[PDB]
Amino acid sequence: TWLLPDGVADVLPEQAQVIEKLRREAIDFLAVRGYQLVYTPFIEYIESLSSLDLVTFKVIDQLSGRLLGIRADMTPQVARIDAHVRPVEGVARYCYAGTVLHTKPQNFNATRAPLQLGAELYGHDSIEADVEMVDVMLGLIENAYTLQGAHLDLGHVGLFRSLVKYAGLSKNEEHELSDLYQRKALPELAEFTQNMGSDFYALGRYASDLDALQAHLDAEFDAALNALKTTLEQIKNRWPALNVGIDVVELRSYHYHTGLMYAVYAPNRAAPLAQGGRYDGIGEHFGRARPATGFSCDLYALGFAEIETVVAPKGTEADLLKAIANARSEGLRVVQLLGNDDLSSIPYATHQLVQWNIEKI
Amino acid sequence: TWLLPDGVADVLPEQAQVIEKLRREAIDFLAVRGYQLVYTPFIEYIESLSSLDLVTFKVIDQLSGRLLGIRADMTPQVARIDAHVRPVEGVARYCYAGTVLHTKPQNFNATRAPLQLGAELYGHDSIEADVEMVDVMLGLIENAYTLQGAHLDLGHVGLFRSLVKYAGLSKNEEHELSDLYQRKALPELAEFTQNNMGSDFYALGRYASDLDALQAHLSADILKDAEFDAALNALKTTLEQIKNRWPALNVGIDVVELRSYHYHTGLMYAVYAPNRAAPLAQGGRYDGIGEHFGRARPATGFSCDLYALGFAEIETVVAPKGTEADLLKAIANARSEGLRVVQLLGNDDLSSIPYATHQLVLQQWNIEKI
Amino acid sequence: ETWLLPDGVADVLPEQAQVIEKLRREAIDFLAVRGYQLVYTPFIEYIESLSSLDLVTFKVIDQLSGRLLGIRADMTPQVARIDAHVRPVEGVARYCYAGTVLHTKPQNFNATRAPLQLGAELYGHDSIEADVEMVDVMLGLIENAYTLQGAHLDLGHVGLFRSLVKYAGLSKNEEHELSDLYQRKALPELAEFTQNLNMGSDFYALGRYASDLDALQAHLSADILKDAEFDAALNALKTTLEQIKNRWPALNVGIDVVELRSYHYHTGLMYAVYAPNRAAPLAQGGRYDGIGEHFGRARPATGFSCDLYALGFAEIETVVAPKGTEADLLKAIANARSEGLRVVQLLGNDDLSSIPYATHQLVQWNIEKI
Amino acid sequence: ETWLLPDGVADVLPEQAQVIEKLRREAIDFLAVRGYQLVYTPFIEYIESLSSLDLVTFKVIDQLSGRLLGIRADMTPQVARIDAHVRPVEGVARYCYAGTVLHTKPQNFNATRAPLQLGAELYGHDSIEADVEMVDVMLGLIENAYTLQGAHLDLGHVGLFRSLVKYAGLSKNEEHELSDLYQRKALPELAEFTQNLNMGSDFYALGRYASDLDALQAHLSADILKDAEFDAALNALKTTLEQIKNRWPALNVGIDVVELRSYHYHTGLMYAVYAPNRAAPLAQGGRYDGIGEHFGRARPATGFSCDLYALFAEIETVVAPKGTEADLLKAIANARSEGLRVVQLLGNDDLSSIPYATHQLVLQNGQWNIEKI
Amino acid sequence: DPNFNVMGNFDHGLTLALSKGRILKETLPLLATAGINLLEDPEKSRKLIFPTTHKQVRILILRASDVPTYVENGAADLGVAGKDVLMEHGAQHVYELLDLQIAKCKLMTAGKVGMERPKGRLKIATKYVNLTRQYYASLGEQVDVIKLYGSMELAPLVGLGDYIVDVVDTGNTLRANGLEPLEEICKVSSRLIVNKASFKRKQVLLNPIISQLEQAVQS
Amino acid sequence: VRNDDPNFNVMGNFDHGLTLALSKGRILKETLPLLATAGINLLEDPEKLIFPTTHKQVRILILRASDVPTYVENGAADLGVAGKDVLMEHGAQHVYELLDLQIAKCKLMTAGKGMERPKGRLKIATKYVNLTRQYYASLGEQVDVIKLYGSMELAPLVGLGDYIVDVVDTGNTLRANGLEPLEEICKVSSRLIVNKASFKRKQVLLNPIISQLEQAVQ
Ligand code: NA
Ligand code: NA
Ligand code: NA
Ligand code: NA
Repeated sequence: TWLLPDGVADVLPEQAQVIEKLRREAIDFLAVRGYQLVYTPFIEYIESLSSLDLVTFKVIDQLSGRLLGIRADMTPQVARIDAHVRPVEGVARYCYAGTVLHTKPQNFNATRAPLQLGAELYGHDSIEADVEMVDVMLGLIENAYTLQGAHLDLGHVGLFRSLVKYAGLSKNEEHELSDLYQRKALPELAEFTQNMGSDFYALGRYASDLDALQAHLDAEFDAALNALKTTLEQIKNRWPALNVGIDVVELRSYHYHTGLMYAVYAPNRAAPLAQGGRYDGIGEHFGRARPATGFSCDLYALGFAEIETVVAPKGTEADLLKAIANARSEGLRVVQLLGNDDLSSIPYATHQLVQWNIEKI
Repeated sequence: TWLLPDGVADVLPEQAQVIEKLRREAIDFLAVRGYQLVYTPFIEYIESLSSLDLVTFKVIDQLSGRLLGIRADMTPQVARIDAHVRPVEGVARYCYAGTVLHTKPQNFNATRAPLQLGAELYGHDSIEADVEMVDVMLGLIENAYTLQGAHLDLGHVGLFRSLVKYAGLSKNEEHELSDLYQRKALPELAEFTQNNMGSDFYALGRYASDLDALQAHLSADILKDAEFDAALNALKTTLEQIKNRWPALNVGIDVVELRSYHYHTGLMYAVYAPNRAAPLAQGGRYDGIGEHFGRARPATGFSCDLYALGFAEIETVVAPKGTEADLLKAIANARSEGLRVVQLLGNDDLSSIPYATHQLVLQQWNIEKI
Repeated sequence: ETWLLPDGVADVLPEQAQVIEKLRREAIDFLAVRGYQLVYTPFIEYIESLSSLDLVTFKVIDQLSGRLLGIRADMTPQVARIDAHVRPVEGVARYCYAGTVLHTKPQNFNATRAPLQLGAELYGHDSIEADVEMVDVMLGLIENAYTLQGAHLDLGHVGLFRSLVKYAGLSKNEEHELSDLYQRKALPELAEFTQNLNMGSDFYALGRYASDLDALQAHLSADILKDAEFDAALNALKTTLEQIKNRWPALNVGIDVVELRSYHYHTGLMYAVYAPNRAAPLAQGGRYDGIGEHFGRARPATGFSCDLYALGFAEIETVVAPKGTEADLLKAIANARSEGLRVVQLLGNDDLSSIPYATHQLVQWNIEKI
Repeated sequence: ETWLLPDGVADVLPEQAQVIEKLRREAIDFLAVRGYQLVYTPFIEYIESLSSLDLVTFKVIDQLSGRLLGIRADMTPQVARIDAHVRPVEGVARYCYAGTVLHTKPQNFNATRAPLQLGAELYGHDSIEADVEMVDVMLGLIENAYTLQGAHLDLGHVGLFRSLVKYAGLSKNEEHELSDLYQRKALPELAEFTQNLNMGSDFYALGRYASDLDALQAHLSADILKDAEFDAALNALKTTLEQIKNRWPALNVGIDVVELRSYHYHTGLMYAVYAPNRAAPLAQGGRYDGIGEHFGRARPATGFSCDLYALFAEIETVVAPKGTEADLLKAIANARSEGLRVVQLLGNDDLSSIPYATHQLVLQNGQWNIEKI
Repeated sequence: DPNFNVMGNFDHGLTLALSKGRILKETLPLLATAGINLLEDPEKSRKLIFPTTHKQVRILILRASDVPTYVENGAADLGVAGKDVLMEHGAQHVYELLDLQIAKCKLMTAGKVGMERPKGRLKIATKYVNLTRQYYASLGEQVDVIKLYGSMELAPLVGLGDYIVDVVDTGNTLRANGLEPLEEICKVSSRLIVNKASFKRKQVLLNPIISQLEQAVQS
Repeated sequence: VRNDDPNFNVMGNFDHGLTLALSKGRILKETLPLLATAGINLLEDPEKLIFPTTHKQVRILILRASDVPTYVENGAADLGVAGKDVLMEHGAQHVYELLDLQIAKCKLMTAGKGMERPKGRLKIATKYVNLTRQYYASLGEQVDVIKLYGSMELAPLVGLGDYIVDVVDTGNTLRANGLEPLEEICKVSSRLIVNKASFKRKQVLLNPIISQLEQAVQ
């Protein structure tokens, strides 16, 4: 009867203290960089959460008879806010930090209930918005955790998209290619590419190396390439100790991404610490089409010491309450014994109040 | 396509700033009084959330085939933690602050998604645990908001329960009475009590607000009953201590406040405010709340909707684009003091940030109002 | 209240069941001998399959796939799937069905959320004659099951409206808005909407003179009468009206050229049968070419359905014989059962009062009334 | 892939439908004349009503009440409700049903999540004779629908185990643990569990010699044989075994005294019919007194059910030409009257429009006749 | 006759499913006591249905994993499977009549020698997903699992689990790779399982063969 | 880079290097010569748990084939060798399939007993549950499946399936037991799969080794 579902756990006090502190400092790190905190709804009509699938928990709304979902990802929700609810005539920055639910664990995660923290920059077209976001993402990881041994993977979907356009491929061909690239299934890719098929093959074979790629290969393609090269340089400048790599056929959620792709990987981890991208017009479903770029992470991935508790005796004598108040004022956790309870009623006690002074044991 | 469901809203930045600040300060106020923050699961097997409803959203778990619920109330979850997960051999204190979901709005609330903050004290039998909790609840409301014109309603289910026991009423009779009392349907109560010890049952409803008038109309039989008298003393002692600690607070009595009678076992406490049907906060003694999950533990606690204790505009400083050290330095100092600073992007001018309130400008870099 | 059934849901107890079962079998059989082959459709399907043509469908998660299922609300799209994909017969095909469908809320002023839907489907023939058969079958089935005394056949044809939409070059939004106005016959709004609409006086005429072909043709422009497709639709309706009036001389037949129920998937003739003192028709159907295209091949298709409870409780006679296995007794029981009598034997030491609903006794062994 | 049906879910197309429909009607009718009155149970109910006896039940929210519904997985508890509350007949009552039930996952090694459950229920008679009737009805129905050639009847009785649990004074936990061990016939674990258990050698004997009444009675203690309730259960089984063996000499009958499927609501005789090369029985039933007590009055009750699919020739169609000439319609009507499937060509369609046509109505020497091809 | 026809329908007889390898070796002598012997060497043939010295018994040689599947479905009337495999598959649809007392081992937890218990929910690598969950549940505990099929001792060394659940015999493979056996979950041995339908309707044929296997084991 | 020590320590953390997961048996045999061309050799006979190599930043695991995709996608191995059949049945979404090693060639096929086609929904016995469903779906068909792990050829003979889906090489095991291969579903061979994270952050080490394996194959 105590059993929790698979992928669902309590966050008990030791872990909670660490995550809570981490949550606040991340929100605050974003706040002072202009990213305004919002709380998104936990439930929405399914169509609103599905504008970008199996992962979303679904329930019927008794008031409307329509299907709801529990949020699996706040990215489309903030898009709705920027597109419809707060149609700010200019650049806008928001952030969020809250539980999302998945019907089954995603990304080799232990939990069906990750604590998703993220940031969104709307209303600026140029590559510089992406540079800020990458910089913010890195800065937040550095603040929360560490970039020691970390790796930044930069991509750009405009390369593939441009080549699809120039070659005049159909939607079915484009979709089939994107699957092959995302699996980097190079044997199948060879067969599938045998119009401009040798460039499509080159894009997959030499995905990690701009030089080798340019050797083995249009305004829009060149603009995408410049956008990537400029980003690679600026980020390498700002973060000299950070490993940065390239993958021009990183096409995760290709359908709604429109430019630069960025994720941060760490030692001994399959899942990135954080991932984001350019996704112009993400909110067009909801109203106005807005330039948009952003990232998110699981806060548990950037995250358990013991808690110290002071025990004072029962009483309401002024000098005792005064000492308790001063202690609490300094951020100490103080409790008073209840009734005839002795100190053994608080077995996790680390300190005692006994002039009134605090001593260990 | 932008439509949100009824009772569901975004919390946009102006409101979010206020609530977030309120959330942190409340958690911290509880922390230093020994209440350790926990995060409860948003979903659980339905039986775990229902140990005490129509109100709980229900979904199938694809992994088990069992029915889940989304949490409507964290009280039973922390009970599980104390009963099974952390079986601390002694007194334990926890708190929580998170969204709960209701299939329909409860308590004349606007939202199907209230932000429930609460605290739980396990492992102490005596009335003093309840006194602490009442004191903590009041302290938290005072800290978050104000007790000016507030009203504390104190009750105790032991009075009714004791009289049910002494009179030898059946479960059906007890259940029917508890409905009548909770509606204070005094005409029906008159008829229902006409046919054992019925005049005391009627007295309990008629003179619910007045201990003196109640004791005058009660039979000596029931006043002599050990358990009834213990419950009455427990209420009288609490009324005195709380009135002492909070002289500026209005305190009342209602001995037939029997909300969720089935799992409450002692003192009842709630705080009401002007021009509000719903209390700001409500709690009670509920011994053995976690017995479903393992060990039976004395327990008392309260909760509130944090939106009910809660929207000023946000100030933003705009600096120009650049990475010159003296500029970044000034930005960093500003951000260090908790100011919200952004830099212009690309060729954007100041009109790109129309909600800008302040500028960083070279005069040395200074902040001035726009 | 543990016995409580949900609203709109009832047992069909034996008296009613006998009548409906008999009615079910005779209807299936009446269709069978006219070439309509019985199928059982699935009770559950992936939601997309049941929704190819909404709120009415009960929805559940499939644990095996994680995809959303629906309980069937209407078998029409299911048989379309069968004809389109499962049995791609190269030629004309006829099928029928008779089973419960579920609705989240009662539809069509129905008492039940669980109507017994019987229906027939004719696939693979383009010309109007397929519709004439179906109308004839529908009427024949109602006559067989019930009676056409005081019944009224409403004939329509969506091609008239659709043709005029085409000729006038209206947009989809305009077409959709018109179809709502016509379906409500909201003539004041229709007047306003057709003012400053291209060919608007024909659109208005279609609504004002919907019930009268003569009065309609008099008020229609020569432009639209000359249009090949409009005229073909009109001829199709006129020829159907004549043939049906011939075959069923005692039947009241009417016209409504702006009957546009589910306009989006209907493509030709519309047909429904009404009865005295009933808001809902006894049966309704239509031409819906390409209904199954979602599932595979595009097939001409026309069909109807009814709630079998709407065409539908006498007592049951039971013979009681004594306990025993003597050959002459069993013989008499067997002969009785052979003639279709309901015979039971007393159990153990039970007397005849154990069967209080007994109408007859077996007492040579003979049957006599009690 | 828009045509895709979910796993365990299939159309019943015409060839199979004809066979099952015929089978359905004849079964209902066979039951009708034996006093079992057909009812239709609801497809949906409040979950508590369908769960009075599961993971197997599909669950949906009722928008009208806010309560959880289930789709019926088993009609047994529904008819119990009818007998307990809706039709509180003061005496013996007999009902039957035949309809789809849904399971969230296939049960009993079944291909389908949507079996066609046919069943019968006898309420209001305490004695073993009610069970004998039901067994006899079940067998009769299978024989009528299909065949008992090479079939096997397994008879049990939960009263034996229940009586021994009572006499030995076992707790509910011990009783529950034993019932699991017996249902798995996990004899090694059963040995260990019974060793230092009160009256444990009788508990072991019950599992070891489950199939053989003689061998069982030889290994049972005189203590338990003397127990009134144990002996009554044993006599009830012995009398049933004899009567059924008499009535059905061509039927193989076996015993299993630790067949304890759904022990919690079964109270007496257990009965199921098995067939060659099938893991799942063709039909299973039992005594379950007080099954409907959840819904009102406590009623003696016994009954069985089967999947009708467990008990597909081509269809003949006659094609006649288009027309409404009286002599033609007359011939069509006579044919249809005899139960033939007759269609007329539509419009300008020729005979190739009906490729599955087996017969033609054709005018020969001035009369309309049916001929092949 | 080694080419005695035992193909197609065998409802009149018993289909016996044996686990290949060690279990086969130790089972065949027991079966010999019931007058059931192979008439050729399985290891030097490719065919998978074998006749026996008994005309109403034929033998299948399966992977151990398939034995419960075949038995519960009635494709075999009875079979020999490890207690571990049986209980992991689910034992509800067969009868476990005999402990053959062969291939004895223990299902155990195991991890790196002297490793401190990590904080938070444990991750267990195992092929015994269900048995792992039941075991931890009996302790009032709950875990994450990753299903693997082999080389279980590797999982902790490459960070796929904190601990493993696996069968342990000599326990030397563990000691070798810096692991140690921790808790015994249950004792494991090969068992004779019977299809329920077969048991009910083929007593005449089963009862003597089962009795003979029982006698054989007791010695 | 070179290493000749057979007891070279390759235990514990190996984030600086590559963990290579090989399928045991036939795939191992045909893989080891290829790896030799990239300067990666074992220093011991496996048949005699983690193995060092002649390369100090490469260690080898020998796994059951089923575990190879699991290990690779989870990052417990940086790269591995698995059959196309095993990879596609497991799911290939979380790894990169960089090379066809062109070894252990066979075909995934349907198979059955001159058996008459049965009337209802077909029942397929297979270990390749997902690939079976995709194949039948491509024909506009859907089937029941029973998951088995081995002795696939038995299933039709004892009525567990109407047909099977299994890998077929010589197809002699089938002919032996009265079965025949029917339809070819796809061509199967062993493939080099790489963990996505590893590929992105260990290019320096991977790129030359992958190139050398490519050269070796062609
Ligand atoms: Na985002
Ligand atoms: Na609470
Ligand atoms: Na229809
Ligand atoms: Na039944």
